[PDB]
Amino acid sequence: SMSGVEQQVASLSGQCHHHGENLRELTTLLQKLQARVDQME
Amino acid sequence: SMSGVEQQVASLSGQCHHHGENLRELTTLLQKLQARVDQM
Amino acid sequence: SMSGVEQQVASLSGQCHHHGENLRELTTLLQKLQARVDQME
Repeated sequence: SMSGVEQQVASLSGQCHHHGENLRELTTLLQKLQARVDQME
Repeated sequence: SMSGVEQQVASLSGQCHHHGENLRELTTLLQKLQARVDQM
Repeated sequence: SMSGVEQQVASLSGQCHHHGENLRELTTLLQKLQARVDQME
């Protein structure tokens, strides 16, 4: 059972990392969209 | 407790999937707003 | 080991929650941008 938890924790860590990289990319795109909107005003 | 840790990991797996759902929703709303800015 | 696994689970739990707070942050900036763009049309 211990080894099964270790493997699922590793799976959760990879998904957690993937979500973190997606957050950073969405943050970049949002900041680019903010600048375009401000330039259009 | 092995069972206890197993239930915590199932909890985190659920929060993970929920976060993944929120990311997809935020991505779709960003694409719609970006298209609205392009149309202007 | 069971305590070592409880800690990694605790690591991940902290990150998940940080991720939630970043999602809420981005949702809010997106909602303010949506309003801003609505005022430009």
